[PDB]
Amino acid sequence: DTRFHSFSFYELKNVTNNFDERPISVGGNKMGEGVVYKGYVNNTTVAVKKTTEELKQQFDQEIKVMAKCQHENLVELLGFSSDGDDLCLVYVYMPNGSLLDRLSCLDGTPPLSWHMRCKIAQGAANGINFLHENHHIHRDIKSANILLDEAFTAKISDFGLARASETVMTSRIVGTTAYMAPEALRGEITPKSDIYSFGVVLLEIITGLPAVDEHREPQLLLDIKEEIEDEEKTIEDYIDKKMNDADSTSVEAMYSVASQCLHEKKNKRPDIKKVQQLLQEMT
Repeated sequence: DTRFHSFSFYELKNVTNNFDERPISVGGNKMGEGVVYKGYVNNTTVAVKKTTEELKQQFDQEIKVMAKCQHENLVELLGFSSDGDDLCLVYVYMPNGSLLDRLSCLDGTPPLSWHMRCKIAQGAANGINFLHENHHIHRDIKSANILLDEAFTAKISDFGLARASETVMTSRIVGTTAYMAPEALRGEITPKSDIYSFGVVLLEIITGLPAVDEHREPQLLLDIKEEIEDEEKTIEDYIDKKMNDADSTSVEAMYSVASQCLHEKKNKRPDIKKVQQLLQEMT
C-alpha cells in the first residue's frame, strides 16, 4: 500500500457505464478479461478490473506485488475499491492495447515494424528482469499481458497470479497452456517458467502468429521450433510478411534467443539477464 487511491465502489460504477460488460467495439466498456473495464476518472482514462475470503487475499496479494514492483516496463496500479461488496483494481490505461492485438492488427491498426518489435521485446525483457531481480514470478507471461503505452513502450500486466520467490509446487495449476513450460504444467513454480513463456512471445513477434490457432498446423506456435530444428523449414519461412525492415541477421538473432528460452528442460534455459543481454546485442 504505497500511497494508492482508495475508491468507493459507486465512483467506479459511475465511470464505467455501470460496468458495461459489452466489448468496447460494440459500445460497452470491457477491454479484456476478473473482468477489465475502461473508465474516465478525473480527466484521466483508467483500466478498472472488477470464495469470498480467498478472493480478498488474492486482492491483497496483488496490491502487495504492485506496491513493491514499480518500473517503466510494468503496468502501474493507481488504486482500488473494497466497499461495494465487489472488489476493484484501478490501473494506468495503456492506449495502444496488447501486443497480441497489435501483432494481429486488430481493428485495422498498422503492422508493427521490425524496429518497433525489437524495442518492445527489449522493453518486455527489462520488465521481466525487474520482477526476477525483485524475486517475483509472473506466471502468465504472454502477448495479451504485454500492454503498449502512447509510445509503444512495453508494459508487463496482469499480476493476479504473481508469486514471490526465495522451486516450489502448487496444487492449483494456473496460466495459459500455449505459453506454459512443461514444469509449470506440472505444478512447479519457478522463474525459469517465465523465460519459457517469453520464448513463445518472441516467436509471435517474429511470425505475427498467435500462440495457438485451432485451424492451424501446427496448432501450437511453439511446435515450429521442432519443424525448424528438423530442417524441414527455416525461420525465414515463418517471418511475418507484414514488415519491410526485417533483416535476416537480427531476426535470426531473436529466434536464437527464443529457441534457448524454449528449452524443454528448465535448467538449460538462459536466465532473464542473459536474455536481456542477447536482445541488446541483436540491436
